[PDB]
Amino acid sequence: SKVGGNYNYLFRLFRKSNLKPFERDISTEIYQAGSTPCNGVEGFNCYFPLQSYGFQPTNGVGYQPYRVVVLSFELLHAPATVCGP
Amino acid sequence: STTEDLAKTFLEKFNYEAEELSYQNSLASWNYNTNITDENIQKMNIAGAKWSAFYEEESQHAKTYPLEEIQDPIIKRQLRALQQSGSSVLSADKRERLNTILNAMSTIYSTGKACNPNNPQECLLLEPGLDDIMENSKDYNERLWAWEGWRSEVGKQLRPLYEEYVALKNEMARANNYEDYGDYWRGDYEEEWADGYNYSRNQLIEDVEHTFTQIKPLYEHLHAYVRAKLMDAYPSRISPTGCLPAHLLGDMWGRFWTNLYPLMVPFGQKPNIDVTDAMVNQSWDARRIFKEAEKFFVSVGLPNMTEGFWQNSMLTEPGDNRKVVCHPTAWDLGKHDFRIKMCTKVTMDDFLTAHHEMGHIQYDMAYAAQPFLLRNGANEGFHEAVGEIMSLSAATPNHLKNIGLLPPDFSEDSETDINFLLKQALTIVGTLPFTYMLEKWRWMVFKGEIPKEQWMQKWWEMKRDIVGVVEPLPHDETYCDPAALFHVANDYSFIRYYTRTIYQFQFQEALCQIAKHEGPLYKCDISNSREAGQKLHEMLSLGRSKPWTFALERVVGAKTMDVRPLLNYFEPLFTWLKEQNRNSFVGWNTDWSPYA
Repeated sequence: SKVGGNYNYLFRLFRKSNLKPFERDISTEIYQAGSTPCNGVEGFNCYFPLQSYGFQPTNGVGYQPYRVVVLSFELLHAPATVCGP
Repeated sequence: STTEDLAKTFLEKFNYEAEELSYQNSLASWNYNTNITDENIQKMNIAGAKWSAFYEEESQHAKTYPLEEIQDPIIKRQLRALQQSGSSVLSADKRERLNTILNAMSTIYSTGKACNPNNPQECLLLEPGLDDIMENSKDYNERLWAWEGWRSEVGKQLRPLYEEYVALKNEMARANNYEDYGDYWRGDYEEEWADGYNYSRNQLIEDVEHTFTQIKPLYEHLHAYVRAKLMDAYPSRISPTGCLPAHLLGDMWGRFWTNLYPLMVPFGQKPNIDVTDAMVNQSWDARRIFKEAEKFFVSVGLPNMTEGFWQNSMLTEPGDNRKVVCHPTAWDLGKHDFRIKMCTKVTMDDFLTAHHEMGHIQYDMAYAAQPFLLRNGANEGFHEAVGEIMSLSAATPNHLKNIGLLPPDFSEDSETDINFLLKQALTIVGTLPFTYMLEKWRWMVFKGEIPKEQWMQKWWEMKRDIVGVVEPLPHDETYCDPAALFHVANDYSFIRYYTRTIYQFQFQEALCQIAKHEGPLYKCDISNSREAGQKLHEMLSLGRSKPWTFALERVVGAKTMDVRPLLNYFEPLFTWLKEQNRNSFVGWNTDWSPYA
């Protein structure tokens, strides 16, 4: 939480179908959904897919950032990599 | 995509854009009233212009999207909130007339000052001398000089453009794209809608009449008290039954009747509970005062302030070299950073009205999960009504002893308590009448029904015998009695006070009816009582999931006004009123021609 603020986190907006676990799409073409094809004219349902966060130092209790870390495991007959004392 | 769907995409983006830029302008206002320099003024102006330009390009976008093939109610609510638009086409001439006239009176009102007719040496601005008089002075030539000098000095600089603006008021209130500007001063409440809950200005005016007919007498006695203190301070002028001559008004235009309080004593032993020296002597500590705010909402479950709240939330005036106004403005910076901008010191304002500020914070969190169009108080009328409730309920020795600081065998002095009931009734019922008169005129001139001739005769013949006004010097047809006030130039609709008054009035009926009073509306307390705690606090905290009518009904009952607890005030105050000053009476006036 820096005094000026941080505007450097961003997510997806538009898509056609739902994804599968552990899957990723990277297409960044102008999103079009009008019958008239979108030649590349901004507006008329053609926009920029990403959208920034806009964080600030004095955010609220519910909006203060949290660093999420996931320690996932795969449970099969695969070779083990866990030990102890 | 349908029009609904493309606009929903554009919605999914502008929600985020709006929160971002609204927060930015929120810190802009923070720097507005936390420090004041010329660069700061320019910065707030440019930020406001930038967000206004964003809103205007959004408006032009909204004009493009149609609505006819849309079949979604709540999505349509959000869509209408998006699609509000307009006002970028007016020509130079007419735009100049309207907006230039308004801004011109605004600027001269800001940059004007007055002087004296008889001793022009001790001549001073609107604030110091005149408000000095109405707060502390009791001299006849002083008050008379105030009124006459202000009139004969400010009307002369306001009138001619304002007569051309009588004509201009007619034209623009008829032309400005809506039904009328009387009902646009009533326009944030203006209705042409459906879905079952049709209550409107017809019932409004009819219960105005019925409100007179039932609960006018206490306002009678309150007028008696204030106007009588003045008439005693300047004795031997007037007959009792009729109205009063007015070279002794006591204020500028009669906004409040609070301006005329102290001296008269039919309600006359000692004044209401004042605790400056009490705080000096025993000092029930204010930290534990906010702790009992916590406790009397922890019997219902509410938290406290934080260190960041201590740092940011500013309640007093800065008091330093900063040139800022001490006007208290309820605030929120958004992003769950609910802060405040009042002029609040350690007083009854602190205890009760800061239960109400900390409740601004808690209430914001109560609707912190709302979507974009609903992050605000369910009503600003709720704020004032429940502020009155909180003041009159937590200003209580029974609460102070339930936290264990006062004994529980307190006896009171009749006449003093009686003064306190005096003042409370004064505010509560003295709100409406003169503003009712000007709003009748404004309604039907902004609809165009008054011809350009009957104005002033109508004013006098609605100044001595129908319902009540008073004004000394003859405001002939050239002057603009229809409009001569900076607040009318500032679109601060007063009558919304009375609208929320009747709303909250019967709301209190239903709410403390569920709370089960024995008699009247006060003593509807909460402290250290768990069952009442849920049954009023989860009661008052619902949300905004449905339309406004559904929300208000489900929350707080019926759609009328009180008589039962005000009647159980009256009859007991009737008996007490007897036992001290048994000679109360009746009357309200409006049909005059006094000085002529």
